Amino acid sequence: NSTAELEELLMQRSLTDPQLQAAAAAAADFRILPDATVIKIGGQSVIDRGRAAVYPLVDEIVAARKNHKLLIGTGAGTRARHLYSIAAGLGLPAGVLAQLGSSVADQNAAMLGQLLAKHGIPVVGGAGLSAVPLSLAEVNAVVFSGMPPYKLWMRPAAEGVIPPYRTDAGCFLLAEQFGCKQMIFVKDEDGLYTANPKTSKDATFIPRISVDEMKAKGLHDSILEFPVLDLLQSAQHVREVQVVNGLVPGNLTRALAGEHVGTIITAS
Amino acid sequence: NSTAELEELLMQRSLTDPQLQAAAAAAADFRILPDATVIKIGGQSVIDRGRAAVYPLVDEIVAARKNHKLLIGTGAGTRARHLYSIAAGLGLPAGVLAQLGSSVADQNAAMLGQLLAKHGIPVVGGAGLSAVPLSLAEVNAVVFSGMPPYKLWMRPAAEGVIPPYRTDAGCFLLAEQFGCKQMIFVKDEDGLYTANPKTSKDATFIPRISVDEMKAKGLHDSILEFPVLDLLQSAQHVREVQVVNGLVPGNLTRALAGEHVGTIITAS
Amino acid sequence: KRPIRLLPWLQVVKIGGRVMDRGADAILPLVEELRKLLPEHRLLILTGAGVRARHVFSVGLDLGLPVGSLAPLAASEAGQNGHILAAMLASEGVSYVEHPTVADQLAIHLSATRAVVGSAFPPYHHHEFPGSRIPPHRADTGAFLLADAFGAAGLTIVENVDGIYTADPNGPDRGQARFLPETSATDLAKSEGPLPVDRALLDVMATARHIERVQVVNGLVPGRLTAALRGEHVGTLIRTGVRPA
Amino acid sequence: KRPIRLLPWLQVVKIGGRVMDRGADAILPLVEELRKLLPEHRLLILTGAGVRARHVFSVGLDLGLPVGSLAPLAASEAGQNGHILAAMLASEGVSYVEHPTVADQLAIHLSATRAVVGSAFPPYHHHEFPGSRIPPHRADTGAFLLADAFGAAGLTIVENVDGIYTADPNGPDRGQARFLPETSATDLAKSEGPLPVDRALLDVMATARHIERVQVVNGLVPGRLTAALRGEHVGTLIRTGVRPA
Amino acid sequence: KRPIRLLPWLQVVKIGGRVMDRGADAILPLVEELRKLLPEHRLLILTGAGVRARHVFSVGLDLGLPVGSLAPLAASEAGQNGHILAAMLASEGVSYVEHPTVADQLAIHLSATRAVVGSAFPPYHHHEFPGSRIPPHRADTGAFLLADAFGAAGLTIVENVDGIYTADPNGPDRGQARFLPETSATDLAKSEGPLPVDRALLDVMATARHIERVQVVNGLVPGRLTAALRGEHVGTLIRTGVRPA
Amino acid sequence: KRPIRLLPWLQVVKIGGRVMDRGADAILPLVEELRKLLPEHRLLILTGAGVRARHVFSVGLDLGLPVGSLAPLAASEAGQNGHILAAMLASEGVSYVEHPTVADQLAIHLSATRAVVGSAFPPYHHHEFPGSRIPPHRADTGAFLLADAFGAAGLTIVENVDGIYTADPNGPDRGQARFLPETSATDLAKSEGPLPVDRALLDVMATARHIERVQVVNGLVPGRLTAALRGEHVGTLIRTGVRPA
Ligand SMILES: Nc1ncnc2c1ncn2[C@@H]1O[C@H](COP(=O)(O)OP(=O)(O)OP(=O)(O)O)[C@@H](O)[C@H]1O
Ligand SMILES: Nc1ncnc2c1ncn2[C@@H]1O[C@H](COP(=O)(O)OP(=O)(O)OP(=O)(O)O)[C@@H](O)[C@H]1O
Ligand SMILES: Nc1ncnc2c1ncn2[C@@H]1O[C@H](COP(=O)(O)OP(=O)(O)OP(=O)(O)O)[C@@H](O)[C@H]1O
Ligand SMILES: Nc1ncnc2c1ncn2[C@@H]1O[C@H](COP(=O)(O)OP(=O)(O)OP(=O)(O)O)[C@@H](O)[C@H]1O
Ligand SMILES: Nc1ncnc2c1ncn2[C@@H]1O[C@H](COP(=O)(O)OP(=O)(O)OP(=O)(O)O)[C@@H](O)[C@H]1O
Ligand SMILES: Nc1ncnc2c1ncn2[C@@H]1O[C@H](COP(=O)(O)OP(=O)(O)OP(=O)(O)O)[C@@H](O)[C@H]1O
Ligand code: MOO
Ligand code: MOO
Ligand code: MOO
Ligand code: MOO
Ligand SMILES: [Mg+2]
Ligand SMILES: [Mg+2]
Ligand SMILES: [Mg+2]
Ligand SMILES: [Mg+2]
Ligand SMILES: [Mo]
Ligand SMILES: [Mo]
Ligand SMILES: [Mo]
Ligand SMILES: [Mo]
Ligand SMILES: [Mo]
Ligand SMILES: [Mo]
Ligand SMILES: [Mo]
Ligand SMILES: [Mo]
Ligand SMILES: [Mo]
Ligand SMILES: [Mo]
Ligand SMILES: [Mo]
Ligand SMILES: [Mo]
Ligand SMILES: [Mo]
Ligand SMILES: [Mo]
Repeated sequence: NSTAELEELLMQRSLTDPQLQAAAAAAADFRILPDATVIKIGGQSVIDRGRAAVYPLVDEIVAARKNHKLLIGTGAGTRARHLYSIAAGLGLPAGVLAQLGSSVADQNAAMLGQLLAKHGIPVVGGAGLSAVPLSLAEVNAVVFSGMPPYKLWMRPAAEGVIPPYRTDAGCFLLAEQFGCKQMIFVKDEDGLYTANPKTSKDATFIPRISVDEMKAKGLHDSILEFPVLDLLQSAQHVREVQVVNGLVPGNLTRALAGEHVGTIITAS
Repeated sequence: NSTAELEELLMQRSLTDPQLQAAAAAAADFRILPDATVIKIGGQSVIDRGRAAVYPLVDEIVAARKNHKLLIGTGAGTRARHLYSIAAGLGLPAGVLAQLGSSVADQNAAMLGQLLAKHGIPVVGGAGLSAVPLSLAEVNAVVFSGMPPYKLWMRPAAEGVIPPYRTDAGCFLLAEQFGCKQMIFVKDEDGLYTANPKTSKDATFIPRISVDEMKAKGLHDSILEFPVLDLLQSAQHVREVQVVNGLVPGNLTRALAGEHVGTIITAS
Repeated sequence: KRPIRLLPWLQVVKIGGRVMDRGADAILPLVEELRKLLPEHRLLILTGAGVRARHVFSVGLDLGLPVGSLAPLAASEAGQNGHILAAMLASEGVSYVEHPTVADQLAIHLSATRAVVGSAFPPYHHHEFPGSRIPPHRADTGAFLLADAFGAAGLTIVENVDGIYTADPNGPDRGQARFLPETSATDLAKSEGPLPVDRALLDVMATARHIERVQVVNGLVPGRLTAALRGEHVGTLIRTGVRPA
Repeated sequence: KRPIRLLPWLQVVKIGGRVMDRGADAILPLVEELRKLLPEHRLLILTGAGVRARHVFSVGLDLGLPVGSLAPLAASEAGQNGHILAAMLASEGVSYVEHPTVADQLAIHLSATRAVVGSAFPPYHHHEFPGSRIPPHRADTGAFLLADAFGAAGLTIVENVDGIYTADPNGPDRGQARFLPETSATDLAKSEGPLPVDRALLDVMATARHIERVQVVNGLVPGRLTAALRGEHVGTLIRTGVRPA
Repeated sequence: KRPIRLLPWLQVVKIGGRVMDRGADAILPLVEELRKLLPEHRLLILTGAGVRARHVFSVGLDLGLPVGSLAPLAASEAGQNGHILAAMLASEGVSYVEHPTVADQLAIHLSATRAVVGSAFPPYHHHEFPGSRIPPHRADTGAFLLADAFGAAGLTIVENVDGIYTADPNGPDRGQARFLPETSATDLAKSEGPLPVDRALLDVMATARHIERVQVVNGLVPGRLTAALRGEHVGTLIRTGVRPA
Repeated sequence: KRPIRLLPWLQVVKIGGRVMDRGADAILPLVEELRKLLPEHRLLILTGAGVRARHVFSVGLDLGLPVGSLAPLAASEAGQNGHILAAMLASEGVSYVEHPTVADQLAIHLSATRAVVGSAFPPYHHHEFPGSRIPPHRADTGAFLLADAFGAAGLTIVENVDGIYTADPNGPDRGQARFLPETSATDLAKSEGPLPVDRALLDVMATARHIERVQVVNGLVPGRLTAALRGEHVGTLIRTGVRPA
């Protein structure tokens, strides 16, 4: 396997050719931002709850960026579900819903960003390339909207018009693309349970689990968007994610310090 | 020659009036970024060669920006020549070719920029005004695409449809506009020779030469785009350029330290 | 119930990047055929990438870049092909339009003129899926996602070969390559080996809501695109597995 | 002398965000009525924000954000309503257009197609006036500013109620709410209590240069918008205090 | 062989910034003449800069700024003149379009409406050539570069004088100024002294591929633009040195 | 004061019947040139009669018929040439229109499509003037009467020769035939000898109200019609003796 062998195949064969795909798999692997952590702040689980949830998290982010480079992505929340319901009732396709949902995640990024502006932290574009905000000790963090850019080209789910790739997937793929060292989903439960704890009285906490074990238990579409689990098994750089409760003070800080709070979901 | 004399002429005469032009020539001369160096990284001569050429240059840029402010422009290369050949065969004019070539220089800037992002160095717009990346010791460098913005308004050459002002000219005019102290073209030969050394066995190295001496020797269109030579003779700020071999480790670093590696081409 | 059709009168045509790679010898007869089609249909013409994306893949992989970096670098070449094609059609009122324009203002632009040209690559960008080092959501995939999202009347894929064979008709096993007049996406997806269409095209066909068939035709043979847009069988028909309401 | 009329043949229609909030039951009959109006007028359709702006106000105020932060957050919801409405009209050639397009290129877009859709919120953004914690320059205000600046033939405000009452006909004092067939902006501005239109609308009416009347009509009753655009009195008429040259 | 013509049916008209500087007295008759020309031609109208660029040059030079800083500052004034002119023509379907739109989507915009307005300055910006402290590539130059690149049917330059004289007919040597009914670019380029057109216009004429003549006419005399667009000789004809295929 | 111009934006083109007589070798390049002119002008194309009218004159005179009988018999052949030409342009939206349609509804037809074709013969019919046994008011005359009555922008006469000579360049004195680049109608009317245009054309030029020049060009040389419609001098210019208001 040499560069000449790969370049010949790249010229002479279709990109669909298994021989080309295999030669491509052998290429070197560059991590663009290997030292950053991607954090998702849930829209419904955090930002929609207002000051009592958001203000403590702002304080943690400000304290944490002294020792950690952070890419902070926003979820969407109840306003996106309202738009999805309106548009779905009209027969609009998933590609149109995806555009509508992005505007709500944008709103949340702007609200978070204004609480952090006096600390130097901006709302950005090309966060994974926004190299200048991340390289400063006075800054060391960016805020971005968590929706993927697929918009009208969103691939639909097998059933229904709800975009299957939303802000969990958007934040995860950014972490994966830039080769970040860590991916933390900040929600409103301690982590993954045997069942939805908002509905079940006796659900059991799961500290650590693989994607396959989650599927075997029917937890494929539980605390994370179910496509994120499949994305995680195909990932090159981010082979595990951590889910923590942002309503507990210090949870984010302790997750960044290597403490095993919440649930760790591994690719294998 | 007073401000009142210039302002009267500016109001009362056509901009074509020799008297107005002469009064304008007497105006004060501000250098916007007098302490920066513009570097062009060749597309065909460097970036198209891949890891063996690009990775050592990335390392040099990272080390060099501790003592030097750098504006790093990208060439285009073989993909631009392919597009030029397609478009020329269709009878498309030089203004259309210029737009096509810019996309290739943009590609190269993005690839370079991703290798430098973890060092804080961004790909930019209005690099010569991108004052905030250049003013930090942690950054001190920007990457930009080297094509001029003329696009459909590109002036054609006397013959043929190949845009005469490409990435050598784009990088040079940026250095000249911002009053930078130095302009370095990074290519794949040690410098200017009596003839193309890729084709000639006995070409002789030229350490230093003026534009007029180059024309007298038939080297008007040799290692630099020939319009750059005329641009250099009309320049106000950048009255000489240096051509170095980027395939030789440390050449860029040593050029930035004042060593007379490569060829220095002077306006006069 | 399925989603409504946004532009039911639209016809989407995807031009393979490798057709454009052949230069004037291929492009001039194609431009002439497109010109005579303009009064007959309402066309969204989408260009693929071709050989220049292969070169930027070679450089990018050599530099070690991930699939989300290579995806917009290949999309760039599809866009340049689109500017080239549109320029040849400018005198008939055709221009290249950007992705945001295609996604939000296609209706008004097709009210102003008979056809527009855009890039067939979808804007997955740095959010391309991982797994392969080669971006999976390419020009065929992006064209189908758009056509099916719009509920368009059809998508026709215009290639440098007659259609789909049992092997690459330009590759090592060319001798055993047999032409496939008709196929299903699910049959193709179960096969192994190369295809003239993205494998991801087969996946989005499985979740499609409107487009029932996509025909792959040889754009190097004048008249095949014209016939395909009238539903005549002149290449390979791909059944998507959407079947009627 | 007053300024000239830039688009004297234009008709501006503002769709209340709360009409859109009702979903298909309200939107489908409205889309059908708009479709039959397309050949009769040259329409700039502007959407308001509705209930989602109320939710983002609740979050924003809880976070303590100033009025210049809340203004673009509410405008976002008007824009989404505009994309929804335009999508339903795409097959008739209608698209959503951005504010810069409305302000600089409306003439060419209404030459290409019969109607366009835009956001009714004006781009006051972080430069919204202080005083109230609620952004004052909202959808009714933005629609009137545009209509009067263009010198349009009219502005019709399409609501979820029959017009203006003496009290909120959906509020606590609903029992004493009396319908107002006609009113003047100066009379309304002197009143206290809620209205179906921005209070800022009354202020910009006072400095208006062209539009003499604005009619508020119930978009939940099919045919009222059609009648209003022909000048038939089917809701509340607001006299602006512009009177003729 | 020369490059093809992209928009062979196009007519380009450049309006001198100093014509606009005269305000309504000049602009109103020009707008009326343009209105009657709309059904006769497919017009790209490009505005120059005029006196405001002279003022920003005075400030800029006093601040010491280089020619690449002064170039976009002067272009700004050409753009404002273009917005003013387009606004006067809005009721006929005319809008101002941006440089990217002119360069990539002119065909579709001239399919939607009969004329558009743009800035005549080319986007040389901070990459303007050095040498003079005054930006050389100005409105006449940008209009010709575009017209010739498009292969347009003509370029007509609309001035506040009858054409080219042997001296500035408004300057000190006005007494010896003789009218030049016809001239060649190469003859003008060898002359010294002021001209009503950029000297850079003469240079790009030398490398032109399609436009053979450019006529300079007095836009302050109603009917001269109309006659010039039909090829009638009513000002100064400049021969470019392109001669036929 | 002179009468107003009814269709000031109109361009009238008269195609000589003898050009059509040459069949495909002449008509196909002319049709292609007309096709590329369609987006540039608003064209009324009028066809002359040619050799078949000569044959019906031979039969008619042998039968002794008067000039008012021969006039509609020759007009018939101009109409057939018009149907032939229009059929070749049908795919571009061009049709033949009747004289009543040309006289009363030309405006609406040129609003629907870019060009129409009609018969150049005027409807003098059995009320043709006596004197000559050959109908005097033929195709050139009818085309000019219409063009000047409409106040059209121009009339271009498209011939099988380069223009007007001092003698028939295809006749006995061909050897002394000298090309006339420019002439006046009054000078021609005083001359004796044959011309490529009706003598009656010179008479109606004398009473014309709007058209100042008519150019006669060789339609067998591709590009001359295109150049003439832009006012380039490529054949014989006839000055009518209308001079400006
Ligand atoms: N087995 C489970 N364990 C834990 N939580 C679960 C489980 N099943 C369902 N959930 C629910 O998933 C929720 C978290 O998902 P949710 O989409 O609300 O978070 P989010 O990131 O705020 O979403 P968005 O950003 O899209 O608004 C929890 O509030 C919980 O009620
Ligand atoms: N007299 C000469 N001396 C040195 N090099 C010469 C001479 N004449 C021609 N050359 C060629 O010029 C080349 C450098 O120009 P080239 O345009 O390839 O560089 P580049 O900056 O990579 O271009 P781009 O960025 O447009 O791809 C050298 O590789 C060399 O072969
Ligand atoms: N089973 C197959 N049947 C037909 N062609 C095949 C098959 N397998 C491989 N190919 C090859 O695929 C080629 C088309 O290449 P490809 O699909 O990459 O180009 P393209 O579609 O023009 O490019 P783009 O995807 O950028 O638009 C054909 O020329 C053929 O050589
Ligand atoms: N005096 C009044 N007359 C009529 N309606 C009133 C009055 N006072 C309050 N209202 C209320 O105003 C409601 C309309 O609410 P609102 O005007 O906020 O919605 P909208 O105009 O659709 O929203 P947007 O301003 O975002 O477009 C009516 O349903 C009614 O309940
Ligand atoms: N030889 C000449 N012949 C004619 N006019 C001349 C000559 N020399 C100078 N001029 C002057 O040029 C003036 C036109 O000025 P200028 O060309 O700067 O304006 P403009 O073209 O309207 O501006 P812009 O270039 O911004 O569009 C005329 O009014 C005249 O005074
Ligand atoms: N002085 C002249 N200059 C040029 N051509 C002349 C002259 N005298 C006679 N002719 C002849 O007139 C011929 C054109 O014939 P004529 O004008 O009858 O045809 P036409 O205009 O095509 O027919 P129609 O009047 O039916 O449209 C030329 O071919 C030429 O031989
Ligand atoms: O937004 Mo546009 O400028 O419809 O074709
Ligand atoms: O600028 Mo546009 O692309 O008029 O509808
Ligand atoms: O891109 Mo458009 O063509 O007038 O919005
Ligand atoms: O009377 Mo008609 O049927 O205008 O083209
Ligand atoms: Mg293919
Ligand atoms: Mg309201
Ligand atoms: Mg001038
Ligand atoms: Mg004749
Ligand atoms: Mo940045
Ligand atoms: Mo930034
Ligand atoms: Mo920035
Ligand atoms: Mo910056
Ligand atoms: Mo930056
Ligand atoms: Mo654009
Ligand atoms: Mo755009
Ligand atoms: Mo846009
Ligand atoms: Mo825009
Ligand atoms: Mo724009
Ligand atoms: Mo634009
Ligand atoms: Mo745009
Ligand atoms: Mo008829
Ligand atoms: Mo008729």
